[PDB]
Amino acid sequence: HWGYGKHNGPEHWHKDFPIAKGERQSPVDIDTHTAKYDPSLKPLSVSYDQATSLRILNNGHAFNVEFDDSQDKAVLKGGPLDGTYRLIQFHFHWGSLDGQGSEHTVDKKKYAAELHLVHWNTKYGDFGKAVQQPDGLAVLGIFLKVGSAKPGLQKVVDVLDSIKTKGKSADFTNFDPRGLLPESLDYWTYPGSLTTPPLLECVTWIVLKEPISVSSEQVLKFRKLNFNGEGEPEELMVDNWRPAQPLKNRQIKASFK
Ligand SMILES: O=C(O)c1cccnc1
Ligand SMILES: [Zn+2]
Repeated sequence: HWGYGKHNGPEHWHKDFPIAKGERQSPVDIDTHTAKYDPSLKPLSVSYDQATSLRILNNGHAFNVEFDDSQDKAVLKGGPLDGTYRLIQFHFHWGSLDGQGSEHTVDKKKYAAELHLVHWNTKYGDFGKAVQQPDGLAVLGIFLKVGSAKPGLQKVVDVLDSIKTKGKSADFTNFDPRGLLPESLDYWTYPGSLTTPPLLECVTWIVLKEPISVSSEQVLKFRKLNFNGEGEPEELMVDNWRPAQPLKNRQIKASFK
């Protein structure tokens, strides 16, 4: 099945998921000079104060920190969105080296990693229904560069040794996702897709302009994870990013000049 290797990587995904070659695939290169400022875009509203994290899981492709999404506890609103989008999980994509790892690029620049906070439109009732809708999801993407440590990330880093291999999960309560956010909520936005199979075209992407800095030690611990299950041959979980896809008939809008 699909993955990030030579024989099952992103260039192969279209054979099982034909939408891989669709009209609104993600990620994309964000050309900052051709994005258009849209003064009518509203400020993002990130309401994470009541977030209830549950657990952290290694799913063989990344690790997800999952949240209780059965009430409006951690929601994204405003910006380009109509309605209320609930946080269900966040995860990262990262590289084998600091010069790569992000999915979106900025003027072709790759960051060391990229955080995805995945939210779904409450009007569709559950995540499964939402991914079937063109406005079903809102993913907040945040770039990571290597520099100073991010204190709010360290609790994630420290639990990774308990979910080294595919299928392992651990309790991960009381984690505050606000500790992963940059100062500025200035953003780019465009319509796109999940960046892993099933690659469904259901996402309003909101990519923050300002990266967060993480330490080399922090991203090194991401790179010690494994794609494989326990007792299978060890393959480090690195370079779990899909490269930029054609923009096609889309315009990236910016909340800022
Ligand atoms: O690509 C993603 O972020 C994704 C794919 C499937 C399910 N949830 C998220
Ligand atoms: Zn992702």
